[PDB]
Amino acid sequence: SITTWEILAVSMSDKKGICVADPFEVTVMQDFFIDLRLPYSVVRNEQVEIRAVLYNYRQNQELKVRVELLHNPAFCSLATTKRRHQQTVTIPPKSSLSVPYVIVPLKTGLQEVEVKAAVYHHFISDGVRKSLKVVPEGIRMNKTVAVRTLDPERLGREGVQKEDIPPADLSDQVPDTESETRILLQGTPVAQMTEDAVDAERLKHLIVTPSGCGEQNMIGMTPTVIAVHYLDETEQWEKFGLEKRQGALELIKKGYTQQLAFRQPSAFVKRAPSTWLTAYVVKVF
Amino acid sequence: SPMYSIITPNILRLESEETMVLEAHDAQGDVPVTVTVHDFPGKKLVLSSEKTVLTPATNHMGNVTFTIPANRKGRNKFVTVQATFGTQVVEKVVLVSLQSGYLFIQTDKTIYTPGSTVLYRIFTVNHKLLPVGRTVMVNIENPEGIPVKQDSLSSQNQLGVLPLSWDIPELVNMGQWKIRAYYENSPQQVFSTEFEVKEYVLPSFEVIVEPTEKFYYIYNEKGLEVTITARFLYGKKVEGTAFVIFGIQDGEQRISLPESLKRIPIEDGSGEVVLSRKVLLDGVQRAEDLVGKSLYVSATVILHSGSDMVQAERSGIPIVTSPYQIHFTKTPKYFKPGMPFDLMVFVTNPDGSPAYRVPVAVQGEDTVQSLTQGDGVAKLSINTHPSQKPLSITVRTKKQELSEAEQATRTMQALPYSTVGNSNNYLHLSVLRTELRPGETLNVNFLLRMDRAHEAKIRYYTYLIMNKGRLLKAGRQVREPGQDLVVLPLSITTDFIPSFRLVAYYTLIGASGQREVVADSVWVDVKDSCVGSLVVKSGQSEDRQPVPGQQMTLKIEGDHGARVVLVAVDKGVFVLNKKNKLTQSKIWDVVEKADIGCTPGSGKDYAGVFSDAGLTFTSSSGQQTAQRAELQCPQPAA
Amino acid sequence: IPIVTSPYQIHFTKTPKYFKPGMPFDLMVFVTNPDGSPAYRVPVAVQGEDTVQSLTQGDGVAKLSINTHPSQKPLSITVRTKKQELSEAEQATRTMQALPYSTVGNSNNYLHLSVLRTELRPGETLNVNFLLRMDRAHEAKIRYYTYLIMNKGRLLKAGRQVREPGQDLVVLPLSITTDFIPSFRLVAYYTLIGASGQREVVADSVWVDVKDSCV
Amino acid sequence: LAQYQKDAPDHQELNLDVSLQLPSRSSKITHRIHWESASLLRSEETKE
Ligand SMILES: *[C@@H]1O[C@H](CO)[C@@H](O[C@@H]2O[C@H](CO)[C@@H](O[C@@H]3O[C@H](CO[C@@H]4O[C@H](CO[C@@H]5O[C@H](CO)[C@@H](O)[C@H](O)[C@@H]5O)[C@@H](O)[C@H](O)[C@@H]4O)[C@@H](O)[C@H](O)[C@@H]3O)[C@H](O)[C@H]2NC(C)=O)[C@H](O)[C@H]1NC(C)=O
Ligand SMILES: *[C@@H]1O[C@H](CO)[C@@H](O[C@@H]2O[C@H](CO)[C@@H](O[C@@H]3O[C@H](CO[C@@H]4O[C@H](CO)[C@@H](O)[C@H](O)[C@@H]4O)[C@@H](O)[C@H](O)[C@@H]3O)[C@H](O)[C@H]2NC(C)=O)[C@H](O)[C@H]1NC(C)=O
Ligand SMILES: *[C@H]1O[C@H](CO)[C@@H](O[C@@H]2O[C@H](CO)[C@@H](O[C@@H]3O[C@H](CO[C@@H]4O[C@H](CO)[C@@H](O)[C@H](O)[C@@H]4O)[C@@H](O)[C@H](O)[C@@H]3O)[C@H](O)[C@H]2NC(C)=O)[C@H](O)[C@H]1NC(C)=O
Repeated sequence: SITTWEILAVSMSDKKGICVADPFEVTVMQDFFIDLRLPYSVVRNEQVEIRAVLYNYRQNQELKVRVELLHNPAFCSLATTKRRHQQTVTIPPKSSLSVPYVIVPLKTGLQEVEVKAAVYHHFISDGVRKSLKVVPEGIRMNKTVAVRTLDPERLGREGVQKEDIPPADLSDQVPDTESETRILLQGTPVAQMTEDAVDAERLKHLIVTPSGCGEQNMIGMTPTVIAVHYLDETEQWEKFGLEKRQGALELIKKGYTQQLAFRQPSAFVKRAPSTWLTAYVVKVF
Repeated sequence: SPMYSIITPNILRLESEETMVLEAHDAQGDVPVTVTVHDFPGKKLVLSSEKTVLTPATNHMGNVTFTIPANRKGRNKFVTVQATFGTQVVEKVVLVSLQSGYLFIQTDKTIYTPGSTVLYRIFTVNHKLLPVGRTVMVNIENPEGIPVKQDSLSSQNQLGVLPLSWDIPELVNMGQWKIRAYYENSPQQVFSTEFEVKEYVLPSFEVIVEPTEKFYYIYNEKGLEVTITARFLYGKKVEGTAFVIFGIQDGEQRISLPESLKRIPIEDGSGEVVLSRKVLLDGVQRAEDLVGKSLYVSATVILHSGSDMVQAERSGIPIVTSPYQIHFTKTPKYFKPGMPFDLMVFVTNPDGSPAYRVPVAVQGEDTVQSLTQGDGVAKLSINTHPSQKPLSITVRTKKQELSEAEQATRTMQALPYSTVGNSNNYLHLSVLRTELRPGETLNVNFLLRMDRAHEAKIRYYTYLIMNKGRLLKAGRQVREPGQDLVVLPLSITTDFIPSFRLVAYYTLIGASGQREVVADSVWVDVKDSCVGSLVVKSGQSEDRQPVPGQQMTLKIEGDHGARVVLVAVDKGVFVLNKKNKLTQSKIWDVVEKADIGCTPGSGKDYAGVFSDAGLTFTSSSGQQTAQRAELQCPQPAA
Repeated sequence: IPIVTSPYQIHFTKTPKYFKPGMPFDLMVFVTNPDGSPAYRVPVAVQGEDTVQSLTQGDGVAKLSINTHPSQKPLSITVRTKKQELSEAEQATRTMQALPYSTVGNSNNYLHLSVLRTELRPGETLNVNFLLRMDRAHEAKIRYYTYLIMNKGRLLKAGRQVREPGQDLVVLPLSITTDFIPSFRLVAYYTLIGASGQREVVADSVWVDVKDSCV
Repeated sequence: LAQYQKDAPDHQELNLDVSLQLPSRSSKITHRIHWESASLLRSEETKE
């Protein structure tokens, strides 16, 4: 390729990390050459014209050029197996010259066009052997096979929804062409439904410091315990104050310790054991 | 009164080493310190290790490097740091990020034809840009956002480089394709790079459209002058004819100007086209209205041989009343009452690129002036009064050759530093702002501000370094009684790149047996370049241009032990598409966006200075910072 | 071609021979090759402070700064080149002696002018720092500084720098033109009444080098 | 109210087990669309 390349470098060091180097350009040129320009794709049997530009970048030396289009059974031009289609044009110094070439693709597939040219007196030359895709006569399209909903729980009752899928008829598909079928599975999830909890922003009093006797200590520990349990399952500690939770855990643990000072061998230790109080202790604990 | 403080990054990260600065003020002898981290809420013990002792030989400063494992919605998750200094325990809750690192996708070409193969590499690195071995999930979506291929390779022992390839079928939709990759440990964070698919053919020459000015003055009689430069890929000049047109853009909508269509010849590989102001105004139906909109040029060169054809386009030409723009995005929004406030004026051209050599000043003080450096930042400094009233500053460009009407102005508002209990104790950090380069040394100035009644109590400053979202370094700056200004010889290495912050604070007892903390932060920009170095030049230290098929030596100057991946592409390809490439500048742009700091420096109070710099302060006395529970920085509220 | 034992030489010819007691003293290390031409990129430091460092610029001058005590005793400084690849034996050293600024009647009133020394270029602006040093008993008397500019042996300019009570550091936005070339000096002084109804004058001068190019 | 949050559903149950039997019938095909991933668009291509 007669052009300017751009080299990109990337270093990956475990000491200096990643680093993208500045692009380095390399110009590759020649005093004389051919720029055979072929279209991306050419329709079979269709006669088209291809350009062949011959560049001459000599200081002050117009070149007597002899350009020839090599024969190829895949194409139909003036050049045959026993006949050479060669012109003899002249190119001014520091300029270019286009050379027309009529051809007709005969067989599909990646074919090959080749042109060569040499100058008289000067011992220079350059041939170009590029390849162009030869596509038949057709047009892109994406016919929709089918679009149905898949839900065994709803459609088809039973529990194992089945679905018959007809193939693509494509009655108008150009012979000798490929075609792919794509299956797409997509989940259509529908969330929602969760009645909000307490604002909490205006609920900063449940953090009561447990104190008192046996039952008085529980009444003060009740709000704090259930408060943390509620804020944990609602993750509302952000709007309430994260650095406030630590002050709550201490009050809960403090209430637990104070309640141990009233654990009979089984309110006041001097008093007979209560059935309800003991049962409630289990609930909170 | 032994004061045990602790400082950690404002936002912690998973599978990465985050530093943690331990301390102990007015402490005697040694002190066993035990750092522990638990999940929130409850207790699961993500990390119990990492314990150290604060020795009086180190001014009682600790250093514990920890790492938070994985062991995996919409609501952020937090962790509870717990530092126990012997018996006294101090804990603080910090936000956690699911981002494990960055991913960079590189494709050989920018545009591909149906039938060819796409060669793409995935670079896997951490927050420190250092290579890492992880599991990566790579997908490829079509123009209509539909995945077609998905891989699951690992950069394990691959040196953070994942070479891949995919063949594009002949039967496929053309347009914009996308390659999306993400770490297996963070599905929410996805990186993507686009490559266009189109039936094309590499041209033989490029076309450049450069307007004389990188903008357009509404009151410019001459009009928008545009130059059409066309040259072959091999450098040689191009002879042909070009078709140039104009138009106005509005957000996403474009309005072509049929009466601006020109057909100028292209001699010597150059062309000249002009868009008269007459036609421009006639394009609409209030010149001051077009202000803000943009103009786009669309050229189309055709050789005199009619063999090849190229279409170029320049878009984004701003229509403004002023050749400049001023931004206070690099200037702290908080000043110290009665102390020199530094203004980092950021002058830039209408396009976005920094403006070099453009004098600026303040509303008053006609005498005060300052030119803009190569980075686009000017150095200004003003004296403030001991007033607790907000300071309003208006900076005005003073570039000659123009008029007071063509100048661009901008106004900001700085707020006084709220001191603890109105004790009027401040701390200012003035930095000699010049283009810092890895290897030089920086003179960090520490200016104290407090009555002599307690000035003898201050004997040291605690400074910390922020870099890429991690604590680079932290030390102490000695101070003797009677010194208001002390310099800190801070050597700049290759780590400070790109930008590094510097927070400094001191703590003492005064006023009325009340603990007080005063801090000040500053953000400095270092020259943006590769952490190391990588150069690629011609091996042949002589000769001219090669010939197709000829060999050539290719010298590569990089760091030792480093692996280098190469790729060569015909420039003709970039003529069709030059977007979505990979540049070192684009890398730093991403790293900077992932910064946890959201303020050029300073803050409303001591708890604000740390938070606005990406840090969290917590002491045994009670002085802590503002709770942060939001990933992204403050929503840019203009 | 010089035959010497150290590839470098140190000169304190660009460093003031007088320091302000208890104030940051600036050291302009002038490293040069054995021949005489300035040496580029050669780290230097002081006897102590192993951590302190500074590289040499293109002019052959390094930027050093040290903190002194309120002692009226002479300050001895030894600067040592710290260029790697060599040894402590191949390094060149030099020692100088700075004397404290004698204040009128021993009133201990000083004035320091610290300049951000970088290669000054006609068009830029210089931040002239004014650091005051005196008891608060008379600090409220100082309200302005009288600075003068020296250039090629003539007075280029002279003005006043305002100062409010309680300010130990004020900056002077001094714009550099094509006149300052090559080198320009800057003297600053203030006068007031104190101690015992006695007149006192305190001054401080500084010599800065501007880029050497055509006017 | 706290328990009401734990036993909360959010309306969902994407346990779909779709199978595909094309004439290529030489092996088998089975893709499962569970929650979390779910939306994940699984696709299959056949040149025939
Ligand atoms: C030491 O002595 C120096 C010489 O006297 C002083 O230098 C002058 O200082 C000023 C301020 O820095 C210089 O800068 C400016 O001058 C220009 C204008 O051009 C000038 O015209 C002046 C005025 O003549 C008349 O003024 C009256 C009153 O307004 C008008 O009615 C009349 O129409 C006309 O304007 C001259 O006096 C003048 O100097 C220039 O010829 C002005 O635009 C700026 O605002 C500013 O004044 C000025 O050029 C200096 N003079 C020179 C260089 O010749 C210096 O102030 C003083 N200080 C020291 C120590 O340097
Ligand atoms: C399945 O079949 C459909 C139908 O052929 C294919 O859709 C076509 O595909 C291409 C690529 O997605 C679409 O190109 C886009 O065109 C849009 C819109 O058209 C525009 O219309 C407005 C208003 O009239 C104007 O801007 C123009 O007239 C323009 O034509 C354009 O905005 C985009 O730039 C883009 O190129 C095309 O729209 C679309 N044709 C339709 C829907 O009729 C589809 O590709 C194919 N593939 C599959 C499997 O879906
Ligand atoms: C918080 O702690 C960290 C970690 O300790 C400190 O950061 C700096 O870490 C480097 C580690 O490379 C230390 O310097 C290194 O020294 C090693 C040689 O190993 C050590 O040698 C010394 C001297 O005998 C011993 O004390 C050690 O036990 C060990 O043998 C060398 O190979 C490296 O190249 C490097 O020079 C350095 O000690 C330390 N810097 C200091 C002192 O501040 C640092 O204390 C602090 N860091 C932060 C983030 O604030």
